[PDB]
Amino acid sequence: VARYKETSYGFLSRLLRSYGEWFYYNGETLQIGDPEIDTESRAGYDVDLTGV
Amino acid sequence: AFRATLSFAGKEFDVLDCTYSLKRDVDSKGRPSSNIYGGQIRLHVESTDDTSILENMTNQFKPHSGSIVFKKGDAKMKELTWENGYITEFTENIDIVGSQPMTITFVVSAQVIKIGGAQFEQNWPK
Amino acid sequence: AFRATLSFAGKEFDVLDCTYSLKRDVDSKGRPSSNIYGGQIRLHVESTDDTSILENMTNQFKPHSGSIVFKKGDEAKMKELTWENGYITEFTENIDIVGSQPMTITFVVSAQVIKIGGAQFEQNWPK
Amino acid sequence: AFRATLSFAGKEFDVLDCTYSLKRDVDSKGRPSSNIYGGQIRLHVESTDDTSILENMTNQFKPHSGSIVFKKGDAKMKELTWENGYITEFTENIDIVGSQPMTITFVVSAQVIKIGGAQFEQNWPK
Amino acid sequence: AFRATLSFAGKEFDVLDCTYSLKRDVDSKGRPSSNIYGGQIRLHVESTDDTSILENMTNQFKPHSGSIVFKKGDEAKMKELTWENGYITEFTENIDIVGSQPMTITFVVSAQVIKIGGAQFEQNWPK
Amino acid sequence: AFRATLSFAGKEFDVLDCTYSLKRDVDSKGRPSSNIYGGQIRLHVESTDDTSILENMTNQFKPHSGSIVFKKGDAKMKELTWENGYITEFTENIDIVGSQPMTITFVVSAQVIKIGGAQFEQNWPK
Repeated sequence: VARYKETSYGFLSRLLRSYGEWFYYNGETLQIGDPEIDTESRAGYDVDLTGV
Repeated sequence: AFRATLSFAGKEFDVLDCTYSLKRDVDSKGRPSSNIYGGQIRLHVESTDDTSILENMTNQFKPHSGSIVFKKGDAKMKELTWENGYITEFTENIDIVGSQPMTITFVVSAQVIKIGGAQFEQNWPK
Repeated sequence: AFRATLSFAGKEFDVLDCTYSLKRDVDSKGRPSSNIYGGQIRLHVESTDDTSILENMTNQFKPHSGSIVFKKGDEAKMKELTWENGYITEFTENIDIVGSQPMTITFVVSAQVIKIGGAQFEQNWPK
Repeated sequence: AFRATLSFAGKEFDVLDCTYSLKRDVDSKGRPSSNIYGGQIRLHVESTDDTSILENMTNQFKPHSGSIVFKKGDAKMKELTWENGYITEFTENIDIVGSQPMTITFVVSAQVIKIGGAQFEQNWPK
Repeated sequence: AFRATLSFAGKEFDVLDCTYSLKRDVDSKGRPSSNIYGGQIRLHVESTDDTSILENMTNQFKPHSGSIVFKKGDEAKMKELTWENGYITEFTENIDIVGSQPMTITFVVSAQVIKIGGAQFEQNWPK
Repeated sequence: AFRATLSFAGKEFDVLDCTYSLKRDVDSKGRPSSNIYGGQIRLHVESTDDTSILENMTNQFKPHSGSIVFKKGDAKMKELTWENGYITEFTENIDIVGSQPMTITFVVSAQVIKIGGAQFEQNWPK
């Protein structure tokens, strides 16, 4: 693997996405891989959603 | 001469003015393009020692109901009622000249309003 | 003096005010640059312990027709303003006590055809 | 036959008129979509050789209190007080031809306003 | 019955109206969010064969001072409003053949210092 | 008792109204932030069978000059003069039910205006 004239984020961003991995900041931690989140929610038109 | 009285929160008030209106949207060719919207009620009342209308706007956050009755000869002519409403404007005015100095003006935005054999209902999904 | 009578929904009302108008757009040199638009009738009547205008408005999918008669004095028909395929698109009821004004109703009608005298204006509503 | 008297800056003034109002926001079909805001007090008084309301306004960093007493018979009927307030508008008009000799209009923006058994407060950061 | 006199450029004028105002910006929650601004005096006086207010606006660009004294009772000076370091920023002169005062002049003064009684407003002009 | 006479295009008219004004700009601390602009003269005249002001307007490429003389009581008090000006607005109104059966109001835009020892001049790049 080669790093060619790029930053730390730019190198890791392209390398992990080309291998099909999740790579993002969740709000307090940096997540590498699938977290398997199953939390759900309900939203209704003209109850919670102003526009769709 | 007309007599209009307002029954609100277990009290009686003397009414000076009243209004309510409805509307629709219209295309560029004069064709209606929306549904009926509106139905706010504007009231003008003579102030007194009691301050019940103010405590209903601030101290409470529950919907209420009320009625207004109009008498022409002395007899009952019409009655306008609302249910599931809120007070969204309030104003108290004092003017030391004359002609009813102490007055209160407020606006009610309700879901159902009724007068005579006519009804207006709003779709507030829950 | 004058008198105006409104026949609507199988009933007759007394009319205080009545208005209608039309216009078209023009250039900066004054040449007209559009066609006619805006045939609406504004009516002012007095409310008498009945709610028939309001019931017609809340039935939103029913076009109606109406007519107004102008009388020069006394018993002489002068004009006749008629409409067909119309809807009420504005309604207001006012009550006043301090100013000694009776209960009044103001409303606006937007129709497809309006006629008066030997004149007639129509709008193309697609079928 | 009535009076309004303003007690402010350790003095007494005679009010010509007074007003205050509150408001809420609603959406296209009458459902409230905000909280109550407003609550300023607008006052009209006759100007004598005092120049003390201007002295308080120029003091830009010292809040104050006040009260207005409305009398209907001749005894007190209602009272509108404020606490922790500032003067935010000031106008002096001197008309000679008309019957507007010398008058002052000013607005008060406070944190708490009380009248009767009702009150309204704003959460100013501490 | 009141009287008011304006002492400007070594001359005396008779005042029909006077007004001045101050302002302060307010946050959405009711707190003040700025300091005092404003301090502009609007004056409405009578007109005559002399043109000395217009000369000071046009033919001269220098700061000037002025004074207005209010008299009550037909002696016993009521108040006195003073200004210094000011410029005339508006001017208007009207004549009406029919109706009340024939010839009037209206003008507005924008100054740095304003004194009335025991109150003083000063603007920070950083020079 | 007051009179105003307008001498214009070799004729004399009776003036009902006259106005002129000037202005500057300020920058929210009261300090002037531009130079003086304005200087238009608005006149109101009673029209009598003579369509000669309108012919002057239609002559779009020719400047003119004029004078207005003010007489107080039962002698000249002031004189307003313009030179190198054009008529840039014209209105003629006729009301039968009301008073003022026929009147003309118009505006003049001139390079120089002078009144009683004061003068205002604009620069025109020719």
